[PDB]
Amino acid sequence: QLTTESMPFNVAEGKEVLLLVHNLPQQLFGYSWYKGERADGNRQIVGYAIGTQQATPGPANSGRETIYPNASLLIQNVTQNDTGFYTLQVIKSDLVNEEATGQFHVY
Amino acid sequence: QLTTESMPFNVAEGKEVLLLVHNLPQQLFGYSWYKGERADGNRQIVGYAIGTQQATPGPANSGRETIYPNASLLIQNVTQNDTGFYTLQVIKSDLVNEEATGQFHVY
Ligand code: NI
Repeated sequence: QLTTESMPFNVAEGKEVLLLVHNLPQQLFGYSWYKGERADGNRQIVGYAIGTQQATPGPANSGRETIYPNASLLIQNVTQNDTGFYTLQVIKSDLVNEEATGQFHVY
Repeated sequence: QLTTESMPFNVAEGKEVLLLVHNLPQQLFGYSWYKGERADGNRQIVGYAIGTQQATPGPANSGRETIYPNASLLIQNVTQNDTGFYTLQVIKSDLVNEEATGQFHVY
């Protein structure tokens, strides 16, 4: 069952958090992470295509995010404006896609 | 900008609606249609793979839906329950995606 987890859940301003991804299904084109609680293009952070290991930023990219081959997202030098929810969308090769929403709190 | 237009917007019960698609982006991998206002997997009608030309039903498929290679969706035998919003997500090859949401009303 596709989920995320925030490491740590409570993040000091300036510090870092890892959004870790469990249970990626088989046969993927790629990954798409978003800010907020849904897949929304205006709030896309990064697109990652797995056969080419190419990452492409979206409208919400700050420059402080790093996406990994297993879908995990590290954000560095966390700001109060990074607080709350994020969404991962996993794109399957039949286009029947899966989403996972997680969150952390900046203090 | 990606848009959809319902043809016709106003549908008699038991008739047909074509959700047309304007301004597809470049270099894409496939399409995803959903019931409602968001790209939620649990409300996915259909995923269409442009590469292979293959449509896979999602969970919200009723057997009345037909997707065309240009992303337009046909809903046949419409009921009073179908009035509302429908969302396409177009999955691009750099996985940085776009959505557009339209609607129809059944009398
Ligand atoms: Ni009415």
